[PDB]
Formats: sequence, structure tokens, C-alpha cells
Amino acid sequence: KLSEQLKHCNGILKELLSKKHAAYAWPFYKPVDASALGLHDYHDIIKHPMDLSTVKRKMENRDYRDAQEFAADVRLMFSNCYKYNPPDHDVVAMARKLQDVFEFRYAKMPD
Ligand SMILES: CNC(=O)c1cc(C(=O)N[C@H]2C[C@@H]2C)cc(Cc2ccccc2)n1
Repeated sequence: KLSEQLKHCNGILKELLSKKHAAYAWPFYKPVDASALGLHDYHDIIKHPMDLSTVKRKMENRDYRDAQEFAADVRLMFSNCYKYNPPDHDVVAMARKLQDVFEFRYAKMPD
């Protein structure tokens, strides 16, 4: 965590990693293993990979200085999914659902 707004961000992160959302969050838990998934163009198309384990390490290391920096990494993770995948792939449906969880709770940021 860190500041009051970063504690709200840390709360969101814990929720995104929780059993509550595991049915659609699991593709975002760890970095995409492009080689393992046969996605040999992944790193040509996605210049800045991002995933929830990386967000968690950056939060634990007090890398994020504000909520905006945290949100930019979470949205980068979703954007990468929308950029690489055809819009009818199950992983895109899962990204949309997890981003809905993220955006509605991020909007409840304490001022
Ligand atoms: C963040 N993960 C991913 O982007 C990803 C991508 C692909 C994948 O194969 N993409 C291909 C279709 C483009 C060309 C597969 C998975 C794993 C997965 C499988 C089934 C259901 C949810 C996830 N994750």
C-alpha cells in the first residue's frame, strides 16, 4: 500500500486476485508465457507486457507513487489483451469482466 489512495488501490488489487473473481481473473495472474502458449508474435505486438503479479510486486516495492500510476499498469494489462486477441476470444470476455470490476471500484477512490 502507501498513501490513502494507494491503500484503496491495494484493496482493489487484493479483490482482483481473490477467489471471488478467479473464474475470469486467472489469465491475468502471471506474465503471458508467449512461448508456452505458442504465441510467437506476442512480444512483437505487445511492447510493454503487464499482469497482476507484476502490479503486486510494484505495490509491495512501493514503486507506485500515486493511484494514477497503479491504474495505468492495470489498464495497460487489459489494453494488451484487447490489442493481441481477436475480440471473440474467451480471454477478451474475461478481460472485459475483470476491467468492469476494476473500473467500478477504482471510481470509488476516496478524495
Ligand atoms: C492475457 N492472456 C492472453 O492474452 C491469452 C492469449 C491467448 C491466445 O491463445 N491468444 C490467441 C488468440 C490470439 C491470436 C491464450 C491465453 C490463455 C487463455 C486460454 C483460454 C481462456 C483464457 C485464457 N491467454
